[PDB]
Amino acid sequence: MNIFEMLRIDEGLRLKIYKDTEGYYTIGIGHLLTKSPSLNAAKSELDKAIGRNTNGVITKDEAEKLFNQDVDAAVRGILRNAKLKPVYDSLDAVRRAALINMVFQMGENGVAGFTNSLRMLQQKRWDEAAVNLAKSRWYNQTPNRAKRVITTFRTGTWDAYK
Ligand SMILES: [Cl-]
Ligand SMILES: [Cl-]
Repeated sequence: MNIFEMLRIDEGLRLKIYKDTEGYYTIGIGHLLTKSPSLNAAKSELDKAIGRNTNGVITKDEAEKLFNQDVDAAVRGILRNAKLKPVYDSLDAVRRAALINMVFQMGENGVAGFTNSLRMLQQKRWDEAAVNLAKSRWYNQTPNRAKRVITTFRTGTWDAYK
């Protein structure tokens, strides 16, 4: 198991524009297109992202390409972030995957806001961190996925994904 397989399990793969859990236009492996309600604003972003007229449909390869960019950007955003970098540096390899997963789902700003949990993670207070991470809109809105990520932080193994 690695970050790619992990996020592939959490996000799924869809080759046609769809609506995410929040109701936003997305495609592929969790690639957010726009927060705008317009399907046309979505098709426009989609074509700009792929470099071809897609008519809202892409191939597996195209989807994986987007996914490769998104993970890369997630990591790089963590490394450039003053609040995130120190947490990431402190973690072991599995727990690092858990943080990258939160960032991919919610963006750097979103994660950087989990001040208290971040502090607990850095201090390696696993059980306490898991408890605080659960008191969030995140956990309430997508409980199955949140539980998987939280378990990864608590244990430091890939159990929840096996
Ligand atoms: Cl893009
Ligand atoms: Cl869920």
